[PDB]
Amino acid sequence: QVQLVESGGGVVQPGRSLRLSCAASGFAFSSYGMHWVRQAPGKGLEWVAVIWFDGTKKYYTDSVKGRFTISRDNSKNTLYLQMNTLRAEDTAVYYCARDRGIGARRGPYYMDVWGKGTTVTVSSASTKGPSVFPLAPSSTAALGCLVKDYFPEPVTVSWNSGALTSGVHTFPAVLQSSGLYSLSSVVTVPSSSLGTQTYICNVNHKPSNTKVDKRVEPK
Amino acid sequence: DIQMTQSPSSLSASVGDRVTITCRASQSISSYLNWYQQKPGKAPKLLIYAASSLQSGVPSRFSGSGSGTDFTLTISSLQPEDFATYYCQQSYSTPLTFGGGTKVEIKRTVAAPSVFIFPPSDEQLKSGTASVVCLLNNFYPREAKVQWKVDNALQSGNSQESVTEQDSKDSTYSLSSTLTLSKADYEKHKVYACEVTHQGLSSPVTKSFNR
Repeated sequence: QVQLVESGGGVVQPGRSLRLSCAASGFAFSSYGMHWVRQAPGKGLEWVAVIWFDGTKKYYTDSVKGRFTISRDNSKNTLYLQMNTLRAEDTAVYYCARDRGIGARRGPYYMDVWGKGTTVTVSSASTKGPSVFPLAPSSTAALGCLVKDYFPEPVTVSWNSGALTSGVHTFPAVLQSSGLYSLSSVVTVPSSSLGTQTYICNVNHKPSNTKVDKRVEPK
Repeated sequence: DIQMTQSPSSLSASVGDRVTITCRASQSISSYLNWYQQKPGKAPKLLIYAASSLQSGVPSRFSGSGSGTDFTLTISSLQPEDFATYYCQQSYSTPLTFGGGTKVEIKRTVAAPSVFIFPPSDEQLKSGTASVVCLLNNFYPREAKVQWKVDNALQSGNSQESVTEQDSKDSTYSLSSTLTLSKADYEKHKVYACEVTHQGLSSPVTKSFNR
């Protein structure tokens, strides 16, 4: 069974360093070229670097030259990416992938096996739990919760301890100019229901050990 | 560097439809082009290599053609598991470059958005910031325009929005737009309006409140 197991991602400040690992099993690792490919949030795929099967020839995208170093330990069947002098734009999910290559020179051919990715977040913000504000319904009615100013991702939002699921929309997080994230979760309910029915959004931000149950009422 | 231009960036289709995706290279790359499929939260999956060679195990409804600068990915009859994003990649010379991606989405009938506006809570106002939220709910197609007006001044640069993926049961979208103001600026004004443009609406729908 062919495997590429990744690790080493995390949340760091600009200028700091990270080292990613990609441990291979189930094939002749030392006979494959290996790539690093990254995907910033909501963006496309960007090639990062490649290393030849024997570790001699290496190539990099321009934006990581002199900062990132691709390497491999064939005795451990592991590929590495040393990421130094990190920038906010380096924030992405980082994938490793094997490439059998083509030709006597063994240039890249295609990437048929991929790791599942490891997440790198570069930010000068520090860990912070969110504030949960109500999105109160007024005069089929909509209500919700505004989960504002937290870092890092992720937060989880359920409604009424998981008992209320239909009509619920939990939006993707946005990154504010402050460096803190914010997201909203809304649910639609019949207008008649509001007078008696209770509504609580259950917010959990594990990186800060913040757990907030916020009840949303008409004002 | 070899730029790969992918078109269209997005498309809506139904099960059984034929789908054609185009990737254009800035210079000739011979047959060194690959196609990948990617679904949310998942690693890319190789579909076709060397322009026309099917990766082992990929269903035969996927096919690829072209050489030089023009390349095509074809799904002969779309299946439910084929709604995803597709990427092309030149493997001719470093730096290796991908296309911008093509998102294949589900086709459905037009549905106008139900629009709601939410004033900031008193709780948040004690913090010194005011967030105003406009909710556009369960609409199709995805393209919608949101305009914030405070005392009829168009707000620009102080709002952010995010959109859900298509709902599993009705294939609709939902959009939220958050207008962020300081408490002082929020207290200085009265009329807060969110105006929505959508093809399901014969004219823009405005939801508003007075502070």
